[PDB]
Amino acid sequence: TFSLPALPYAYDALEPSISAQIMELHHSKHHQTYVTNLNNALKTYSTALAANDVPSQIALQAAIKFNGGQHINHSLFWENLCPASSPDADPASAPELTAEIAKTWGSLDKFKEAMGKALLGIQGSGWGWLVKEGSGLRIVTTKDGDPVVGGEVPVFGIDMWEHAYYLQYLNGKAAYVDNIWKVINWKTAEQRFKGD
Amino acid sequence: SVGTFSLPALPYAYDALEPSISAQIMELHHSKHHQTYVTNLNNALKTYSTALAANDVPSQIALQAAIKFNGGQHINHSLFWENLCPASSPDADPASAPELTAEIAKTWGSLDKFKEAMGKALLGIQGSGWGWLVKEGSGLRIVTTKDGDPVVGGEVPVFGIDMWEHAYYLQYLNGKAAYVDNIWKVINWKTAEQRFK
Amino acid sequence: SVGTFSLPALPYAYDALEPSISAQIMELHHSKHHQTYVTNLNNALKTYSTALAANDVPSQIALQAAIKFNGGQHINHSLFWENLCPASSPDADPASAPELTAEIAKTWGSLDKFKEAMGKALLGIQGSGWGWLVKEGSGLRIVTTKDGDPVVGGEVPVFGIDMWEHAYYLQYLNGKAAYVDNIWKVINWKTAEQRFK
Amino acid sequence: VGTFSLPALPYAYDALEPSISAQIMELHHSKHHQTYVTNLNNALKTYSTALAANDVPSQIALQAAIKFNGGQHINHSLFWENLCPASSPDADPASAPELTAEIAKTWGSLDKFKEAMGKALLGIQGSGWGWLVKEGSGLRIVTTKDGDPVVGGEVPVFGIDMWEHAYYLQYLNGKAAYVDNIWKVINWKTAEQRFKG
Ligand SMILES: [Mn+2]
Ligand SMILES: [Mn+2]
Ligand SMILES: [Mn+2]
Ligand SMILES: [Mn+2]
Repeated sequence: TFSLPALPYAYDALEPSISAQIMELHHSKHHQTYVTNLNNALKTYSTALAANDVPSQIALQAAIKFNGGQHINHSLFWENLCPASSPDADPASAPELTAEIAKTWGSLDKFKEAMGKALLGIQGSGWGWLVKEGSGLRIVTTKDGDPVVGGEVPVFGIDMWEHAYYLQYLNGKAAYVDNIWKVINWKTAEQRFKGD
Repeated sequence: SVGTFSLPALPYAYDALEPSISAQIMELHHSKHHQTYVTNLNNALKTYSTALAANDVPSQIALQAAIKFNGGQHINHSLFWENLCPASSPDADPASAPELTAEIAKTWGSLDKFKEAMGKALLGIQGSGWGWLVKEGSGLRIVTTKDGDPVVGGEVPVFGIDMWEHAYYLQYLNGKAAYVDNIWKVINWKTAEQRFK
Repeated sequence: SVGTFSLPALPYAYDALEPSISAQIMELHHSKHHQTYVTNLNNALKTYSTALAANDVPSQIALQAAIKFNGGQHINHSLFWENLCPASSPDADPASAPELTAEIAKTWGSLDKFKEAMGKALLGIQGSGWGWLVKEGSGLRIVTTKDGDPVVGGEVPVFGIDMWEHAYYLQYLNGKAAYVDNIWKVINWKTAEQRFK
Repeated sequence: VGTFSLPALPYAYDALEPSISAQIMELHHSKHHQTYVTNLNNALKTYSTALAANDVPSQIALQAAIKFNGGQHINHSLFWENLCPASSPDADPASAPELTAEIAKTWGSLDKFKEAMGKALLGIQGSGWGWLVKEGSGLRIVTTKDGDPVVGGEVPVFGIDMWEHAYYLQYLNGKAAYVDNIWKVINWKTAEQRFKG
């Protein structure tokens, strides 16, 4: 059975970038619901699979991809976030990653601008990702609850669903993107970039 | 002149839909979200005028997302304000839609059964989108559209409900089910009847 | 166990639908295309069984496209063969579907008007897909599905027409309008009536 | 507005045999591509009215026709130019020095590139195209669905049409044999000019 992962920090640890109210609702309400609906969908699909019930399996695909994708995405999200005062929020905790970032985009600032443009370009709900595809780095977006497709390894992701910022920033998603860089966990991003 | 759309005034004050929809949501939804759609729509249409005259198909294709999203949201929200009214108004009474409710009961069994089917479609939207009651010929149908897409050609919208998180989050938080439960009290059946007929 | 689907036999010989659909098309469509959908559906379902036992959600999501496409095409083509019959058969006469044709004329005005609306939807499909007459509750509706998608849950298919290019190209080349014109002669209205009822 | 024309082929209809039959080449160019050009012109002329009339619902409804027919006009125009007789020096991979160098740099070799491209081509569900594109300085294999053109930011180097009408008359359901034989008629000279300029 899948479970809601515990946060590595308190609900207010990401302030003033992300409010404590958003963090508590995002984790204890939104993410918690994805886990519940994922387990419910998988149990129903198990019956349809054994019964060779293809129509029911097709009907359950949306629930498994959405809730399974959001559970994957939010689990990554909490781990590539950290308090702004921690050394893990310093990009110097990611020597190899930032080196490849500067090789691909020119500089860290240029990468942040391109990432921000992709994040703000999402129409509706979705996520923005820095992913590793082969040996290079790439900025991709995913719609709704879709996870990153097979072949791209997520380095870090930023949730652009309105529930990720609306209570604090209202419709001003640009301010949310500008301020979220202060709480990006570059230690986790370096760990994912290197892999094993 | 191309790209001369404007933000339409609400048929009511910002607090007229309380307690179903808060004045804070109505003001932000209308004066910020809808206004931004109008602005981005006009700019996109003006750029398209140049690409169309120059027979620039690549530029025309690239501008389609902005026109469908901002033009659709301008269409959808303009319809939205008009199929909403204060809960104490006679237009909020389903008896203001004799022909519509008659077809609703013939199609779903009852108004309550239709409300249950509409609610499941609204709450079933993954991500951002709208839920609609549409007219196709003589029958009625419940459809959903994603993001800012408008209802496709051939189906005539009767009324719509915005399921974007900005439509309820400040008041209802993650409780979108409660938002749908309370929005039935402010549905303008008089407007829905006029569109149906 | 998991993944034990088989290719259903045709209700008629490969040349039984001529001159509407050629014997070469019928044999290739059934023994090659449909057989491939059945095989790839079984393989996808067996691979999913492995991913499910391993609690591998990413692998499960990756397999969804293969299951929907091959499972949908297996459902769609199985329906397709059943709503086709020789033009000289009594099942090919629209009088074999009294209740269906009555609702068709009530919804579109006449059978010819319905054929006009169905043909435009069929010819309007961009790329590969199907056109369907479906039952949604008590009403009738014309819908299209893309690639191998089946009709969504809630709509009951009455009959379908395959608009993939492989369904007509060998006989009609790019003239899909002639393909639609001639396929009405081999529609099995008896099966369509049974599905409607 | 909307005055596009069908481009003439650089060769006779039978010049690509035995890889692509003369019957396919004539139908593909004189029938399929010509219809894309015509329907692109019709959509652009209709859009001029909707644009001047500020008819956003009609403009959104016309987007599919403009992207589909405009994309297919772009795709097929590129297609004819990256095809040439197998006996031509342009069919030899040495005609694209800068291009073929990056191909071996990105995939390892030309054969490795053909294996990856073929899998992408055969993996398309329904109708679509497979492309080798240049993004910045690197190369990538991408696919486009139905009539979509290559996205902005990627420069098409050459494309292979995987619509069933591109091979069905000659290869039937064997799209794998179609991909295997089309490598003999790829015009690397045009692919080099697109890669550089
Ligand atoms: Mn979220
Ligand atoms: Mn809205
Ligand atoms: Mn078929
Ligand atoms: Mn083609």
